[PDB]
Amino acid sequence: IVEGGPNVISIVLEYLRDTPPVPVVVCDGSGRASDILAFGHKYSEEGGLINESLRDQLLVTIQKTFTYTRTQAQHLFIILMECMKKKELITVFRMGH
Amino acid sequence: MSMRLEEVNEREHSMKASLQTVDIRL
Repeated sequence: IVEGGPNVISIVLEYLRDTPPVPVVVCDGSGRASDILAFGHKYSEEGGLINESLRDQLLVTIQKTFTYTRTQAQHLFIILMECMKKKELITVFRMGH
Repeated sequence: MSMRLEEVNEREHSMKASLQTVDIRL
């Protein structure tokens, strides 16, 4: 995965739910959707649970990077929980050798 | 310079989220 839109969020939810579990190596720094997945895994408690200030900051980044209105941002936060659930398949390529 | 400028950009990560959160608050 690099950068991507909300379409790659639904693609990640598809490929995660595929069994055999195709691991989603999400490359960082490219930004936009991979930055929602990246800042999710950067501050991930357990699976799709991330905290309140980071979830409504993510609502701002879905309302700006995706321009999805706040209800649809909570919708892609529900899909954020559903995708981030398999952090063992998410592999953050945070460069910064 | 490597550890100190590692500190500056990683701490302005907090400042970049701070201005964006105040934008939601305004």
